[PDB]
Amino acid sequence: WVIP
Amino acid sequence: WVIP
Amino acid sequence: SCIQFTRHASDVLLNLNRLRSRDILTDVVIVVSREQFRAHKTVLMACSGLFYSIFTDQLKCNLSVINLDPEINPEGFCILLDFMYTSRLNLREGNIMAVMATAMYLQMEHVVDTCRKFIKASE
Amino acid sequence: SCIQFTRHASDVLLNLNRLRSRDILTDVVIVVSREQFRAHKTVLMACSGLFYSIFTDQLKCNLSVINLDPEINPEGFCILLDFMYTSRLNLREGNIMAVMATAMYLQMEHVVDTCRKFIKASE
Ligand SMILES: N#Cc1cnn2c(Nc3ccc4c(c3)CC(=O)N4)cc(Cl)nc12
Ligand SMILES: N#Cc1cnn2c(Nc3ccc4c(c3)CC(=O)N4)cc(Cl)nc12
Ligand SMILES: [Cl-]
Ligand SMILES: [Cl-]
Repeated sequence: WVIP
Repeated sequence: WVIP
Repeated sequence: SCIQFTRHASDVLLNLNRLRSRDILTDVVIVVSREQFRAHKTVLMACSGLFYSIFTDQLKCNLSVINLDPEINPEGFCILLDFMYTSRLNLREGNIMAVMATAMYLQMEHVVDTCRKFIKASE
Repeated sequence: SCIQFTRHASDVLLNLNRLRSRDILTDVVIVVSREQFRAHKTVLMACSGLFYSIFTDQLKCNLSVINLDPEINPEGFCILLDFMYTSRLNLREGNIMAVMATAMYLQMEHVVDTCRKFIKASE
């Protein structure tokens, strides 16, 4: 999971 | 396009 | 000896979400209490262990309407349906419990994982 | 303020290809001379300007069989259909001309681009  |  | 186009899968998913927004080739309505959500069975199966089981069933595969358990929260479902079609999860303090419960019911293991990690960090 | 699962789009496409291999929820046969290819209309539209136009048409949207131009090569189509469902393009000296012609007909601009670049490098 990432900060887009 | 890339070499996978 | 294939070559691979990096952005292809993202581009496909973007167009599947455009089809959903325009209600093109949607073949099922998911009923969550008083709310209805139109979707493509193929995308639901591709994202959810629950829908994969439902739509591989020789009788349920032909249904145009699927009713979810009355304990399922419509907003939690809406957030997960948007995630299915975009890879983006609108996870907030106010919705995390509903999102995690919905993801457990829908069998969306990666979403459950992250909800668990975000909850563990706040305690 | 969304979070994003990096591998989600690739995972969706992998499951759409699994559905295709098992012939689950395929809703169209593409006829290319003597050969037939089963697919999902939603994936074809998401990858191809030609199928996007065909399946948004108020009459053609309901057809279960689509016949391509007799000049279209079945192997070239097969290679492009595999690309649609996997992001991988089996581009070879022996098939590049057929793949490029098929990609131009199907309006798959990124494939046409690369075929053009690979041909330019060999001349
Ligand atoms: N054919 C086919 C096909 C269509 N969909 N699909 C799967 N869909 C699925 C099943 C379980 C889970 C998820 C997705 C996300 C998750 O957390 N669990 C799996 C397989 Cl093995 N195959 C297929
Ligand atoms: N709704 C919808 C929807 C479904 N599919 N789709 C598009 N599919 C497409 C159209 C043109 C081209 C390609 C894909 C690859 C290419 O080279 N050209 C576009 C839009 Cl703007 N919208 C949609
Ligand atoms: Cl997931
Ligand atoms: Cl393309």
